[PDB]
Amino acid sequence: MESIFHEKQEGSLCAQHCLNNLLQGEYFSPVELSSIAHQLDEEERMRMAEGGVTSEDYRTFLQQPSGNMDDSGFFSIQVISNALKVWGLELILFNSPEYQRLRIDPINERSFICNYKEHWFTVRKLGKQWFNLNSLLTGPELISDTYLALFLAQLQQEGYSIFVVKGDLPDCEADQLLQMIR
Repeated sequence: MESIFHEKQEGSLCAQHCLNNLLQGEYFSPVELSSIAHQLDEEERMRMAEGGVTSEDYRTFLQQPSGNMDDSGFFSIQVISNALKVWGLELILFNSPEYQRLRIDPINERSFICNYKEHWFTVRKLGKQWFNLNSLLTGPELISDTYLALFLAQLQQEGYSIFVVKGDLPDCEADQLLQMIR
């Protein structure tokens, strides 16, 4: 419980708190989140350029806030999906036809965040256990191995879009020193 690096958010910057927690630490900032948000625009842009552009359609798409943030609060999941992808991570949905009932041990993962409509909740593994880190979370909220399977199940039954970050994360000392809990 000693070295839990949780970036305590005060404000609306949910992309910031979500990612600065998700990556096991502070790696992104508001403007930078808008910069990565822009990479969706240009990535989908190139994606369309790979096949699916008449002529004006290209511009008719670019005249859009494609991931581009204005309200620094209701960031859409794409910002965590891409921000990890640019770091060498993958992001799966936990409500996918298969992924929802394929039996992925949440406790086995390294990190996954959930989004209720527009609101983020960060779930990161530290040590042998997992911690909830929310926008207005006073910090780390403990979640036992089994209570994790409980957390996730409640999410899908409550209306949470959960997202399982897959890959190698920037491991912080928190994971090493979470062998001590309460």
